[PDB]
Amino acid sequence: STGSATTTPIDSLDDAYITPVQIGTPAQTLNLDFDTGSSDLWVFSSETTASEVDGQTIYTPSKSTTAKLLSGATWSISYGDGSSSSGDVYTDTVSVGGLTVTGQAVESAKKVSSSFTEDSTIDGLLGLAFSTLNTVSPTQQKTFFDNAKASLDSPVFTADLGYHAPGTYNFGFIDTTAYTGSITYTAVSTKQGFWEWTSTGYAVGSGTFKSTSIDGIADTGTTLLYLPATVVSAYWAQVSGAKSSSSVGGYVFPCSATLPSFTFGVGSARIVIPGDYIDFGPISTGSSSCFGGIQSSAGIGINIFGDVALKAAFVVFNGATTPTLGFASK
Ligand SMILES: CN(C)c1cccc2cccc(N(C)C)c12
Ligand SMILES: [Cl-]
Ligand SMILES: [Cl-]
Repeated sequence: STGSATTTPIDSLDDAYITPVQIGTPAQTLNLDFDTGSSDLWVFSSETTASEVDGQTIYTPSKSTTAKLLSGATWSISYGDGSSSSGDVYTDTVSVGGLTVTGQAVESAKKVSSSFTEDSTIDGLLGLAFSTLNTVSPTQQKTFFDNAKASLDSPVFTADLGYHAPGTYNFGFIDTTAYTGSITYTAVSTKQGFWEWTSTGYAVGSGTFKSTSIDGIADTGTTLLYLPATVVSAYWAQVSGAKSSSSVGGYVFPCSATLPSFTFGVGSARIVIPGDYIDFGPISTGSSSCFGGIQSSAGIGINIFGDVALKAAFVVFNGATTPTLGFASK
């Protein structure tokens, strides 16, 4: 089998991407944030504290003839950005772009943190990291990809995120028309539950490529590109007027600037992020200071190849017996 669904930026800045997902019988369509950096499929629901729902579409398990409460099961998650959610668990039928898993764990939120409430466009998350990170207790549950993998034509999914435009998540096949050149595959460590790989280096604009190993995760659920302080300093040093701002929380630059591209290495291959992809607009409404899309990971403990990086590439999440990651230009 295969599945294919269109993913769309939630706003003008590509802060996140949402993909329609069908849950239950009859189908309830919710727009979920596909997150290769986590492993829980959780949704706003008829059980979510009413004060914490503000425009999201909710899953109502009582209206699904295939929903079954998973007895005694609870979940609770906290994300790197400080947001949080928790609740109980059902199993139900879940379909993405024509691909169906029966008995998928659907984590129904009883509580969400303020940032989730404040984002009316995201009805929940669909985690696509490794199931070892799933938070359901006392019996850990599998991700949608893990449950679907054996049925797929090929045990892979692909992320093809658009810049200010729609894109595609495919399951079970590689669309050879969706990229230029070849796909370069690179090793993955699953030891921390992430799609963790080692970039071979970077360049800033037309500058000399620096060969250096950068360990990081491919995370579609993180907006920005978080890299070591030395690398980020070298990038922003090329932007007239750019500075690290303690009050704003990262590197900012004059909105009148044209940004240089950023290249990262994948083996011997190179992925070029256009400079415009690094502009995240005014720091506050009407400001002429703009927020940078490349920021330091120093306060994280891991580098994060988030949407800024991933949207510049066609990305293969290869769930073969030994997982690997593939990147192609596009
Ligand atoms: C541009 N923008 C909205 C931002 C401005 C100031 C600080 C930010 C910190 C993290 C993430 C942001 N996003 C891009 C959503 C920030
Ligand atoms: Cl199917
Ligand atoms: Cl190299």
